[PDB]
Amino acid sequence: MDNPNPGPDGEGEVELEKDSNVVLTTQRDPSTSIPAPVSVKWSRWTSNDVVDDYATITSRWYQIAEFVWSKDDPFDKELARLILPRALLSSIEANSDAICDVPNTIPFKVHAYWRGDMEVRVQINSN
Amino acid sequence: EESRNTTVLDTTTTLQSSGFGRAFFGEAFNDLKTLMRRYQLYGQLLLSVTT
Repeated sequence: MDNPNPGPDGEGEVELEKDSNVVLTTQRDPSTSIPAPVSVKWSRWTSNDVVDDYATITSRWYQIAEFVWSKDDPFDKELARLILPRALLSSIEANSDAICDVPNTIPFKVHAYWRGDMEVRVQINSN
Repeated sequence: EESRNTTVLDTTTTLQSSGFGRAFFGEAFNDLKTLMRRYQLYGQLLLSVTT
């Protein structure tokens, strides 16, 4: 135990999280918090239309918020109130282009209704 | 004929049958005989004595 030997490659182990064509890495272990168990599919009850998840495009990661967190921000301070199925679209429209320009959100342009889970990784780059 | 059905041009998939609300509400509403046994207001009158 406790044998530090850094090299040119660095010291620690890097963990991955691969999706369709997006790999984003973290040195640190996540602090996972899961507010509810995983939802059942529920297209049987209210849809006769052709239902398909577009998991090769929708399950990619996409940056929806970046913000400077200075020391000038006080104690009880909001930093981002993200409304997450909206913020995926309003971030793209904040990039001054349409929803159909991004692979993640083209079925929102076409389809009328959506039910699905959402993974969120709030990464920080502090010293 | 009335209920004839020549060419069903179906675009739908299968919809899960609830059993007329049995799956959600704990009671079926298919039989309309048992909805008829809820009491409905039949009449309403003011007692008017003449003689």
